[PDB]
Amino acid sequence: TNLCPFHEVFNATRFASVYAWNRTRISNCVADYSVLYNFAPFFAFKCYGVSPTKLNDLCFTNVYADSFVIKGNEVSQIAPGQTGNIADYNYKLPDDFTGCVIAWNSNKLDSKHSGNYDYWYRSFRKSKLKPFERDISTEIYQAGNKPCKGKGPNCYFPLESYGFRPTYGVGHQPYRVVVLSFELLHAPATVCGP
Amino acid sequence: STIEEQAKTFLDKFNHEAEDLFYQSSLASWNYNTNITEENVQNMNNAGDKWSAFLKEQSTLAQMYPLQEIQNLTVKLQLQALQQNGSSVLSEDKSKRLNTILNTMSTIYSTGKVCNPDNPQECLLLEPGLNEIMANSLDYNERLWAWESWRSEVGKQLRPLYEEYVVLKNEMARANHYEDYGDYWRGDYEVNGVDGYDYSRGQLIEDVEHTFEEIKPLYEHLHAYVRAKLMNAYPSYISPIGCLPAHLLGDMWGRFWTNLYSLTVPFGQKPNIDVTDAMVDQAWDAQRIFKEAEKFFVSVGLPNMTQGFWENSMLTDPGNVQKAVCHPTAWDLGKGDFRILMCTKVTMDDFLTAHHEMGHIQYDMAYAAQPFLLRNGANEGFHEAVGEIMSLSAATPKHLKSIGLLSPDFQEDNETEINFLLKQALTIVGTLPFTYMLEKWRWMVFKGEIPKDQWMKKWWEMKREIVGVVEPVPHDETYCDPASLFHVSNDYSFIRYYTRTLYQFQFQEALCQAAKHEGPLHKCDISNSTEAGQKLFNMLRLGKSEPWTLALENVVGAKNMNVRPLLNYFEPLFTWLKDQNKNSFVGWSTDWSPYAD
Ligand SMILES: *[C@@H]1O[C@H](CO)[C@@H](O)[C@H](O)[C@H]1NC(C)=O
Ligand SMILES: *[C@@H]1O[C@H](CO)[C@@H](O)[C@H](O)[C@H]1NC(C)=O
Ligand SMILES: *[C@@H]1O[C@H](CO)[C@@H](O)[C@H](O)[C@H]1NC(C)=O
Ligand SMILES: *[C@@H]1O[C@H](CO)[C@@H](O)[C@H](O)[C@H]1NC(C)=O
Ligand SMILES: *[C@@H]1O[C@H](CO)[C@@H](O)[C@H](O)[C@H]1NC(C)=O
Ligand SMILES: *[C@@H]1O[C@H](CO)[C@@H](O)[C@H](O)[C@H]1NC(C)=O
Ligand SMILES: [Cl-]
Ligand SMILES: [Zn+2]
Repeated sequence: TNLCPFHEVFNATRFASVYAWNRTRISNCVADYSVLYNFAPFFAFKCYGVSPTKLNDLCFTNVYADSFVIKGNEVSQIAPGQTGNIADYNYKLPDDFTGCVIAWNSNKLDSKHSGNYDYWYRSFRKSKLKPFERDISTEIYQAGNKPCKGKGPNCYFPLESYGFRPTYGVGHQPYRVVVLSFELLHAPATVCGP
Repeated sequence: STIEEQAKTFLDKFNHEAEDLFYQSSLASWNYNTNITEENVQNMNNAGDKWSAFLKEQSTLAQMYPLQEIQNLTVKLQLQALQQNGSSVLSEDKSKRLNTILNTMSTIYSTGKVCNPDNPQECLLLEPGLNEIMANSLDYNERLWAWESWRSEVGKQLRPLYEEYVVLKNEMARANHYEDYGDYWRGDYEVNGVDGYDYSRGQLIEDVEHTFEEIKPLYEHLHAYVRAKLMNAYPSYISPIGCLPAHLLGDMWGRFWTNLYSLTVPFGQKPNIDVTDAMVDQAWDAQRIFKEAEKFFVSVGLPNMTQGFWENSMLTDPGNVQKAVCHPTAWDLGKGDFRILMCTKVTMDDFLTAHHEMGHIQYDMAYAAQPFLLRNGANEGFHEAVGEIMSLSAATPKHLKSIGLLSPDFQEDNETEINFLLKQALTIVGTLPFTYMLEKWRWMVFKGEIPKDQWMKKWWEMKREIVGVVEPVPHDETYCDPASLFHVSNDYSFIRYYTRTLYQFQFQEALCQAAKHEGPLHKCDISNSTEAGQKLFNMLRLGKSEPWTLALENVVGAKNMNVRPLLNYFEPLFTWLKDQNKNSFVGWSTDWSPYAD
């Protein structure tokens, strides 16, 4: 019938960096959910408004899938109402979230010896991130009352790389996160299960 | 816009480029020690040097942010840790000279060799040769020869080097706004800017003097007992009212008296506790030892150990194909990598050492949430005390009876606990006067209170006054006996052991009160007690983000060192001792010397 790209987003080869999270807008689908459980023993299947065990029989308009890679400690920050490094400058969920995140441990694919400095995250920003807004700009961060002209004493580069190594604790381990956000609006709906 | 926000941002950059460089360095050190090769030495070097360069540039920036315009205490502490420029204030040539002096002193101590006159080619190292020569042999002359040869062969070499080391360290300390190097060492126990919780650097000297004045009666009773036993073993070489010769203390420098147990046992017929028979009966190994100790730590409420600890840390001798140095250490590589390196054998001593090392690991895991600069013990004495209270609890007969190592038909008597307490006093009490002696001499030699021409005269005089130990042969000013110790010649503060000895018993009493323990303190155990573990974690989680006085009060309810727990621990031993010493003379005289004829 109408297969869904959920398998595609869940099984990509490189999940994007958290500061440049990859968002896809599923619109035309049958919304099968039997294939969701068998991907991996997910570390956090926390759902925020829809019956997690029985997600069928509910029809929405669009389904947005956002792919990250974040530390284990920062997975708890991906929730409607948390504050911190990631949830203020990288990825902020709306207060009225409808959908749920799916985070699983990926250390055999997202970490190498001598560090895997291919995943970044923003730590300095002049303003907190508003919901579902991404800022990939790498402009220098002026932290002092002086016009800055590059990296120096009181002027820092915003992005800080994720050092991932196969020999780190569970909380500093590379965790792949796929956030599913459902929007419902008065419009011809297509994505939902029978 | 303000200095506080700039400091916050700066410390974030540091707290995140620092974790990476410390891992890449700690990992290099770990895989060098676990696998000694030359490629591994070269890796360790590059990584450590990158670490040091990072710390120096970050220190120039931290110097930039003034400390008088900061309200947050945590940021103040982090910057004060960063702003400490150390020896970089000292000029480049003098810094090179100081580094060369330190390296030469450490090297001379490391390869020290003494050759007997019977064979010039036959010489023995301090470790493990002279240690077993003078720590097991009961001959007076051989012990004297080992002591005198080691001192006359390393102290004479180390004297001018120690003079230059003192001079340049004093210059560096005076350049860093300290009165002398001893003040720099005492700067760790210094906390300022808190109402009622401040601790000046001279307050440490005053406190240690008061605690030693309190400790002295127990030590002198123990010394009288030990002198009586040795005089029984050495009939014509020790005066009943004199002082013990420095080489008759069971160790190279007299630091520990544990080797006197065979000579000074209270009751020689009572079997001593030993679970090694049960270890070889039940075929225990390193994995079982560490699993049992982990289960003990869980019983008090502290969490499990990370899976990475079991996966990669080596707990056993890795054959002979690759050599590994395995002095028992607890590595906190950072970012969650907590590992342990020690060669475990089936022995009760290794069992208690595993308990101590995993107590260290528990401490490291507790404050993992603190920023990088504050991920350490509150002072230099907390880590060892926290590690050692676990070994104290793990050696109790109730604990070993619960595990099944001791048969339940074991008979616990007063003589057995007297023997245990005497062994503890030999190990624990016997080193407090020596530690205080050594640190006091180092303070008074760094401060310029004693002239160079009387380094040794004053040293021996105040050793006979404090420890009650005289030299077997007169020494001129050419010798450098204090420099012959490992810690003195490698620039290590020594009062950390004194403070650890006090803090460990303070913590033990505080925890045993919370474990609703009944009876003597030396029998107490904290296993199967969630309240005691919660109380200990309440201080362990702090790290050094708060003054060590507050961390100490959070457990014991006091803001300073007190000695009453130490005597409360040794009360039965103290009573037995002072009952035995009724026919012996306590105290000592400083006039008597072995060579005075
Ligand atoms: C992703 O797909 C490849 C082949 O298409 C397969 O080998 C792999 O197991 C899949 N990964 C997961 C997590 O299902
Ligand atoms: C997600 O990654 C793919 C792979 O390069 C890319 O083509 C796509 O544009 C990304 N989605 C975004 C940036 O929204
Ligand atoms: C120790 O290091 C050497 C050199 O890198 C290596 O050849 C050897 O396999 C290592 N031993 C191990 C990994 O047990
Ligand atoms: C210092 O700053 C930290 C984080 O900004 C904050 O949690 C702490 O409460 C501050 N200290 C004081 C004394 O306000
Ligand atoms: C982890 O801690 C729990 C709680 O006490 C315990 O039941 C479990 O056995 C521990 N894990 C292991 C591998 O022992
Ligand atoms: C601790 O509790 C366990 C389980 O209740 C018990 O088997 C063990 O004997 C107890 N140990 C002590 C010292 O009470
Ligand atoms: Cl000595
Ligand atoms: Zn230790």
